[PDB]
Amino acid sequence: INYYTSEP
Amino acid sequence: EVQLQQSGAELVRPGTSVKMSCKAAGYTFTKYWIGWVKQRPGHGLEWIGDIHPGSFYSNYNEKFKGKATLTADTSSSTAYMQLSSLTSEDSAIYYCARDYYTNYGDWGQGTSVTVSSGGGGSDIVMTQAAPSVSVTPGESVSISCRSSKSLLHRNGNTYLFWFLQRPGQSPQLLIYRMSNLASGVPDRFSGSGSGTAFTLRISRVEAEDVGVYYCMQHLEYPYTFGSGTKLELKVR
Ligand SMILES: [Cl-]
Repeated sequence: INYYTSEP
Repeated sequence: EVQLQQSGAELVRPGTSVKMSCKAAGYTFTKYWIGWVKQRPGHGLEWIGDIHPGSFYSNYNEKFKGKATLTADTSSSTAYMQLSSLTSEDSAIYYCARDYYTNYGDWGQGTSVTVSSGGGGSDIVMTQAAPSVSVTPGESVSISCRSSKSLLHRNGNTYLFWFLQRPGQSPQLLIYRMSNLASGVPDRFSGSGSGTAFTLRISRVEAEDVGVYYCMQHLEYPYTFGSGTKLELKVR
């Protein structure tokens, strides 16, 4: 899971 | 079970601010993005922004920059949204939802806020041509959605989602990544897509399927919804 964006 | 407990209804004066809360239980709060959605009467669903409660990074729909402020408190496992300079356009039900690998599967119960009496050109537009459809119980239906840009990602997945909002309920996820059924969803439901054109089908409509069906893209910010298709039962 990216810390900066929820975009795939 | 995952619980998102939102704060109570607010009745407020124009020009003031209100701050609402979303307390998370049953999963690790710092691990997942939390998004916020606006349900205004006559205006379907609209995505405001999201926040990562570990890192505290937040991303906003340009439309709500300077209106909405998202914060999180890891000690109380609580996400907050503040709305400033309130106007009648801000009267709505506001939801928090947990983002599970792009699925908004878990929703708060909503917080009602009632206010007393050229940007966004790059947004992906989601079109539901039919505002309503009437079906005889036991008969089939198809519901269309299209996007203004392909929702295919370089990873090969297509970031199209279908939600059902039953009367008096929060939205619930039905179909994720174009074709996959959410847990517990009957095999009467299916999702297909062919380019930027998507179709939800229900093979035999039943009473519990009544409500408003929304498509949504989770490809790129700001996330966007179609305007909804209300499914009603047709009476002989
Ligand atoms: Cl833009």
